[PDB]
Amino acid sequence: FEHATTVPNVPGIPYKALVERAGYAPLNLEITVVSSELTPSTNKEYVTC
Amino acid sequence: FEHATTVPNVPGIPYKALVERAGYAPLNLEITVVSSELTPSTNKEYVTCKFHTVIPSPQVKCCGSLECKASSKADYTCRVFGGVYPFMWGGAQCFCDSENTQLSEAYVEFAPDCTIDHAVALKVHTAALKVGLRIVYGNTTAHLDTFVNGVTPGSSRDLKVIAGPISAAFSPFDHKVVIRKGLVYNYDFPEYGAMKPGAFGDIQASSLDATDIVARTDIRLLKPSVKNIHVPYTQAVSGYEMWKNNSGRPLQETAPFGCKIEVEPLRASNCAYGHIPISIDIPDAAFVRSSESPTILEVSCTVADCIYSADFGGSLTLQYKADREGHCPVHSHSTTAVLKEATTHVTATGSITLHFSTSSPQANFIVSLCGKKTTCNAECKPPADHIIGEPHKVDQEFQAAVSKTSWNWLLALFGGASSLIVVGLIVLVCSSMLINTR
Amino acid sequence: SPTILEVSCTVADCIYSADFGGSLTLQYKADREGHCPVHSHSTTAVLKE
Ligand SMILES: *[C@@H]1O[C@H](CO)[C@@H](O)[C@H](O)[C@H]1NC(C)=O
Repeated sequence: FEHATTVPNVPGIPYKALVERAGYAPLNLEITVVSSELTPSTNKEYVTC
Repeated sequence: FEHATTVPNVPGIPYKALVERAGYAPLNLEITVVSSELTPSTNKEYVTCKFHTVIPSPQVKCCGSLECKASSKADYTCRVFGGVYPFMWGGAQCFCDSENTQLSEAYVEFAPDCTIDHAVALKVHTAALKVGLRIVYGNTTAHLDTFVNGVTPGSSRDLKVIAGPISAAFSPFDHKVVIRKGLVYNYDFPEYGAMKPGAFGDIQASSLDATDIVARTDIRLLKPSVKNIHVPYTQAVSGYEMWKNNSGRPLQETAPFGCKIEVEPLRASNCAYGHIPISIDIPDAAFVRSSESPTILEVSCTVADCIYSADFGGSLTLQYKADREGHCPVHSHSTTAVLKEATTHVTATGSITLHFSTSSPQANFIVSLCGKKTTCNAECKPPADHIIGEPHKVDQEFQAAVSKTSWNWLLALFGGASSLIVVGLIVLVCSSMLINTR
Repeated sequence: SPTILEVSCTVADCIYSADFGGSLTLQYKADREGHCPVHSHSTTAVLKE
């Protein structure tokens, strides 16, 4: 079942929802962002000291 | 007690009814069509296969005449040639220089492999339906094999079941049928003797071992123009092979109503079409008096998560406070929703769950529990899955198939139009009375 | 899935904060014993369980 929702980007804070397919029982679904990783592409120019 | 009802002809899909007999308690009764056989009466017209077209050894008579008589062989073609001079391995075969005579003969016969690779032509008359019925009443099962003509009783002797005529006679077979190796085709074959070369039915016989074989394969015996002894013959192709190359698809793949065709008596099996009126003379011993059935003092139906679907998508709970522990028949009194369970157990108090399948968007049917009737009310959601592997247990109505919200909207708009009409006519009535008074 | 014949929520000592502050009790009657998804259908209040 394709279910689309929106979660916050806060680490922790479980986001809870029900997926409710018609013929079947409501099903719990929570998504938690355990960690996040902004990794930019870095190009090395030089080293100084 | 006699009970007359109408069941669908679909295989499976139990039809459930509640026989109510005065003071003899409600009796559950479900009928399942476990099998169906549409068996027409078939008359064998002929058999056919490839022909062998055997050419006998030529006869030569030199300085003489060699006219030939008629023969009873299948498509016997004989022709006399008067200018021959045959040559075997060893030179000339007779003395006479130019007045020789060769007899060319050519007749067809059944191929050696026609014991399997052959086709049978049948004329098919009207077909009679025979259904296997699993009928359970009370706590007793019964398996019957009933003709659906309308007068023949069932196979079982303890209960009498009479299945009335089908609403619409189907008969998937046309008047002419060809069976080839278990495959059934609706082909318009020629009659016995009204045959044409090249088409299906070049060679015909009553049986494969029959000596009365008739054929009209177009054999032309040409004149021998070579040194060696030869019978130059030309012929049309086998109509069996031509028909086999373009036979199309058999009726095992093109039959309507999901029929499933066999060949040994040539019956169509499990054809879901029409309705069977059925009357059952239930024995009096099956019924029990209403004193021995538990009485439901009060019942309440609460139904949640209803889905109108082919499967049993709805579930309703009956809360009850009866007076004695015992078994009740549970029934749904609508033609749109059907209960899965037909008999439940009843404690002094409690609740029982029941699965039902419906086609209406609204679950506004009446459920009976030892004859005590309650009304359920909910809104049944459309199913999410689109395709299911089992057929629908119920048919689709018009009043049921329109939801209560949509019924409210259409009735509100129609009543608004009618109300403006009524107000207009009332204002004309009042104005006309005022102006004729004045 | 079990079906709920009757449900009613009474909530005591609610307090709007980051912590799960507030206790709502569902009094329920259901025919079959089992396990059940529970959910809050508001984007403002989220359940712990
Ligand atoms: C059929 O037999 C069962 C056996 O469990 C019994 O409970 C039930 O009452 C019987 N039905 C009738 C109609 O007597």
